[PDB]
Amino acid sequence: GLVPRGSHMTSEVIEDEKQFYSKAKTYWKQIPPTVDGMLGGYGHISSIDINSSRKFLQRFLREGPNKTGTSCALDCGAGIGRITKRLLLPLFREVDMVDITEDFLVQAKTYLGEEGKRVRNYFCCGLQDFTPEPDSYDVIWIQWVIGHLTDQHLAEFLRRCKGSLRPNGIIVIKDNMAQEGVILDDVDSSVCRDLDVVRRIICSAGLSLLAEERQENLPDEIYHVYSFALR
Amino acid sequence: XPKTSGKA
Ligand SMILES: Nc1ncnc2c1ncn2[C@@H]1O[C@H](CSCC[C@H](N)C(=O)O)[C@@H](O)[C@H]1O
Repeated sequence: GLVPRGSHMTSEVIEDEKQFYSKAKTYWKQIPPTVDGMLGGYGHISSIDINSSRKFLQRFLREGPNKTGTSCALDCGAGIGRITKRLLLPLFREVDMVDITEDFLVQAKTYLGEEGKRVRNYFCCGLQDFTPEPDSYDVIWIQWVIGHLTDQHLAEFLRRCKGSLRPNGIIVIKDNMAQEGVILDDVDSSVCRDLDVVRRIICSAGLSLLAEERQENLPDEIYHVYSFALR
Repeated sequence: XPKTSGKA
């Protein structure tokens, strides 16, 4: 028969792309603009996430003969700025945020406080329609949002990101990874892809892998989380 | 967000 043991691409699980995006936008409009909202009930592990991210990122900023710069970072799917506040603003002179949900960007101005004055651009845009400026960012940080893009949109978005990197710049993807295949969450309208699927998409964007690390110390019941450094 | 992987 034609029905495979499992799916391995978004075209196998997404019935209608327009509805996939519109349902996701509606979902996020209804979420409280809080850390626990950003983390789907896992606000209590925000520090575990941030501290591991900092260690992951610092190697690129502090070590080697070709250090990644600290002039400008872009936080993708930034929400209210959980990551911008504790990871990026303390490390970069300037940060831009991009998110589809304007109310989160509005909340960010309050959430980020005084240090938020160093957030330059608040881009309200879906990643699928967003073009980061060429030769502009030292670090493009993409976390807990890749499941909201189709495979074609994710591949193209990553390709646009590559052109946006400054010399020695990197893209970091940190996100849920499925044990096997591609799994649809029809409640928030997103997918979770396995490591192989994500590797294929990274390759198709013309990106090279610099580091790949599984997040330790997370809740037992959740999908595994991986960080990929790319350029 | 981080989320349950569901049933084993
Ligand atoms: N297509 C899309 N383009 C840009 N942002 C999107 C998007 N679909 C969902 N989002 C945003 O993705 C975010 C996921 S919640 C995670 C927020 C942040 N990355 C953090 O880890 O704290 C929400 O802020 C939501 O508004």
